[PDB]
Amino acid sequence: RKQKIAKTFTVDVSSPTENGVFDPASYAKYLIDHIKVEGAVGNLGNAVTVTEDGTVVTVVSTAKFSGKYLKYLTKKYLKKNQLRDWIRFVSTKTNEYRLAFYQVTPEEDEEEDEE
Amino acid sequence: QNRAARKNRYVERGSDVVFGDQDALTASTENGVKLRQTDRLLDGVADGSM
Amino acid sequence: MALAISHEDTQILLKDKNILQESVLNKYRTAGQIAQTALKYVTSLINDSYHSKTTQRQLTVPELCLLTDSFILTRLEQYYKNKVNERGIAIPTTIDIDQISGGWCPEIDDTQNLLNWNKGKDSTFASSVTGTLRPGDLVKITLGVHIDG
Amino acid sequence: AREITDIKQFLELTRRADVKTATVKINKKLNKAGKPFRQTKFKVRGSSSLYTLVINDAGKAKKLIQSLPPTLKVNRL
Amino acid sequence: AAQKSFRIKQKMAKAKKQNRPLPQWIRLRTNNTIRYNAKRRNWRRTKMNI
RNA sequence: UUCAAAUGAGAACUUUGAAGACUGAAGUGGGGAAAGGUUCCACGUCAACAGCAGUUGGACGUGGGUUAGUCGAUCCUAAGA
RNA sequence: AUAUGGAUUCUUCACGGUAACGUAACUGAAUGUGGAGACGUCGGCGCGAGCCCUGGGAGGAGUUAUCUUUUCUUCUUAACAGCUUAUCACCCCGGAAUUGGUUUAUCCGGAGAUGGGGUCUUAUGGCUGGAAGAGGCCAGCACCUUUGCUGGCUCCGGUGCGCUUGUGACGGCCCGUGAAAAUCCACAGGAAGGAAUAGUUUUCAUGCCAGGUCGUACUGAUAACCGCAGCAGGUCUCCAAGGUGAACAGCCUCUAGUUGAUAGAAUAAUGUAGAUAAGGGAAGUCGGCAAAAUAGAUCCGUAACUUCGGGAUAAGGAUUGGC
RNA sequence: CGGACUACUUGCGUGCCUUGUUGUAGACGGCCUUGGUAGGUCUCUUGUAGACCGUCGCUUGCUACAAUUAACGAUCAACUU
Ligand SMILES: [Mg+2]
Ligand SMILES: [Mg+2]
Ligand SMILES: [Mg+2]
Ligand SMILES: [Mg+2]
Ligand SMILES: [Mg+2]
Ligand SMILES: [Mg+2]
Ligand SMILES: [Mg+2]
Ligand SMILES: [Mg+2]
Ligand SMILES: [Mg+2]
Ligand SMILES: [Mg+2]
Ligand SMILES: [Mg+2]
Ligand SMILES: [Mg+2]
Ligand SMILES: [Mg+2]
Ligand SMILES: [Mg+2]
Ligand SMILES: [Mg+2]
Ligand SMILES: [Mg+2]
Ligand SMILES: [Mg+2]
Ligand SMILES: [Mg+2]
Ligand SMILES: [Mg+2]
Ligand SMILES: [Mg+2]
Ligand SMILES: [Mg+2]
Ligand SMILES: [Mg+2]
Ligand SMILES: [Mg+2]
Ligand SMILES: [Mg+2]
Ligand SMILES: [Mg+2]
Ligand SMILES: [Mg+2]
Ligand SMILES: [Mg+2]
Ligand SMILES: [Mg+2]
Ligand SMILES: [Mg+2]
Ligand SMILES: [Mg+2]
Ligand SMILES: [Mg+2]
Ligand SMILES: [Mg+2]
Repeated sequence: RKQKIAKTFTVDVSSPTENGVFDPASYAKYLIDHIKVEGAVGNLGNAVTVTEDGTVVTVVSTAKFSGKYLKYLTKKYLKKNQLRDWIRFVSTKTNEYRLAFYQVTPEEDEEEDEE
Repeated sequence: QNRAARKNRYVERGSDVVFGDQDALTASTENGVKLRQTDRLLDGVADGSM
Repeated sequence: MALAISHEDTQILLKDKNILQESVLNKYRTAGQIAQTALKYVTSLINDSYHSKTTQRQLTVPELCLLTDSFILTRLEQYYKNKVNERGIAIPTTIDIDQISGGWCPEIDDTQNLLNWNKGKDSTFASSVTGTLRPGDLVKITLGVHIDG
Repeated sequence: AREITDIKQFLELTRRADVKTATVKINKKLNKAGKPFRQTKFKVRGSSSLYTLVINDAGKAKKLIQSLPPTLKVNRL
Repeated sequence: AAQKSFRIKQKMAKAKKQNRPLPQWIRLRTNNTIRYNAKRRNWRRTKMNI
């Protein structure tokens, strides 16, 4: 009954924050006030803790916190800020994730030696 | 986007010099057959007038 | 992020060429010098093999074409690297005998095929059939070198 | 396809003079509970059957590989 | 019938080799009265009767 | 059944995309036995045929394609000849 | 075809178990027996497989106005080989009424039950080898060319009058008792040969060589077959998801497939295919023709007559949702 | 005097990976062998550390408690009325 394992989850936000369309402080605050634990919001009584260093958002949990739930909450935040259709949430290796841009083709850029 | 536009630039080749605005240099082949393919309808006639 | 790339499939000719400034003349002069040296080399091989005939077997037409082309590529390999896009042989080495006016450059794997295909004919084409020259022949040597067009 | 237990049987089988090929396959898996570990399978090709010797303890695998005959065309992975 | 005999397959092979229009060099002959193949066969038009 | 583009001299009917529907696993799905015999597939291509049309086709012209010691026949006997 | 290894023997042609029988082998001619091939249909019951349903985790996709730790999808394992695994059946000990054991279904026992200990067929399942190296799901790079590469993950469970199918042990039915031959094996027999420098073994293991002829594409039908046709006709069979529901009924959906059948505009009469109608209720007609009315399930109740088995869902009545 | 051309040929800076070798790492039956940890329990924030229980532990000699012997009490999963 002493299986109090402390799972860790890492999300890399560095590419959209460096390109200037994301905000990891607001993303972390969204996580603190929307993570559900035992069916209720704001019940984060030392069960999970999420921290933000400006490039990597880290969740450390000892409750029911699979990576599907983190993907679900991040997609909900991107929809709320209208960044769905532009940013996706992908897994690099196990429990390390990152925000990526969808594929975009460039413009023409051939008017009077513009490129 | 300016970086990607600078990367996808142009470069032209001698094939685009000498073969741009050019058709194929081979015949029509009105039955649409290959080079070593038989044409039993038109083998015996060897000029287009006939 | 990095955006994308494409294939684009269409283009046309470009500008500012065939004006004959110093770089164009340098390319023309380099191609001319390589061609002159190659002609001198193949002439010396024909003279060494047929007009001295020291002790051993003589060279044939496919071997002469192969050695001349490899000498051309070996000399051209150290000129105008990573500054022009295209180099190499413009006209391959052709050695013609009397009636043949153009287009004789047989490969090195076709000597037995030439013998088998012409077994039955007479001796009027025997220099081109076997590859060895005999006295009384006009031998035409043609080659060509290009640098960036 | 046959499974061999005796290592002396494996050596007298790989010295049969009608074999030509043997492969060593390394695959990494998990124990009963805790840890990963390497496992080496030795597959010698006969004329009618393929013989496999499975070594779990990776210490003596290197000794078998060193003491294998010098004529077979041994294939890694 | 996808499991046939050699006799049936032999007659099918002859009927396949007979299915051609007229060669065009035959029309150019001196006093030629053959203008078309009057014994042409088609699979949906008329049956072979084994 | 509808919209746009492409092709083409020409598009209610061809191709792709966007939509709306139907068969509903005792199917308008996936295989075979009798029978047919090249209809399969590619390239070219519209005089006749497809009871309107046609740039399309099971049409017209030229080719390609069916690989067995183990699947069948071949062997055995039945009613019978 | 053949060569080795092993096995056998100077007690010439093997040993071990009380036994049922066991094993890597363990001579066996003529002749004669035995088995397999080799078999109906229906009923319930047991087990196996595939499908269906379902819980954690690791990936991918969608929805997000508000809500949804959410909805969908991927997580697989062939023939063959080794070890093991069973209802039935059999062997040994023992001796049974206060009769016991026992199936859903009543059969078995001094011709030896219950009980204790064992042997066997391998249907079928498990674990290994085959085999992760395959296949699947994702993330990337050069993304220059009709050219080339590298990474991860592929893991653990649950349930059942479920569905389809294979199989076992039983049971019912008959004035019906539900093919044959090729082929293969075994037994009885004791001919003949054989061990000492050896014979038998290719029924034990390994090694060597060969396997001819003909068919094989596609449709199998509202367009590939037959009806004179690209004809609403005819023509043998296998696989078979979710919901509702007794249900392979009808109705809606997933996988796969199709969107074919001359079109455009209007809305006269008469038609074809359907519908509703006040008051009356067969007055209509040769004739209640046609339509209406009834209808599933639960509970109560049910006459004459009868070949006693039926008639019978007779007739008649009270009900049915959601939480 | 000559360079249009890289090639025409140091070191030694900054780094990539195989690293060859230790530094680091030392990831684990080794039984060198005492009161038990998921043992029954308790001060000990659990559990350890300590003990108590005098001996737990699937188990067994050791004989015993409605012995779950009149079974009243604690242990997981379908849809029928
Ligand atoms: Mg006839
Ligand atoms: Mg239409
Ligand atoms: Mg319908
Ligand atoms: Mg429908
Ligand atoms: Mg069915
Ligand atoms: Mg076709
Ligand atoms: Mg075509
Ligand atoms: Mg027409
Ligand atoms: Mg027309
Ligand atoms: Mg055709
Ligand atoms: Mg023995
Ligand atoms: Mg049955
Ligand atoms: Mg199979
Ligand atoms: Mg098989
Ligand atoms: Mg059936
Ligand atoms: Mg037998
Ligand atoms: Mg085939
Ligand atoms: Mg086929
Ligand atoms: Mg087919
Ligand atoms: Mg069918
Ligand atoms: Mg069909
Ligand atoms: Mg029909
Ligand atoms: Mg017909
Ligand atoms: Mg019809
Ligand atoms: Mg139901
Ligand atoms: Mg239904
Ligand atoms: Mg009325
Ligand atoms: Mg009346
Ligand atoms: Mg009346
Ligand atoms: Mg009247
Ligand atoms: Mg009526
Ligand atoms: Mg009555």
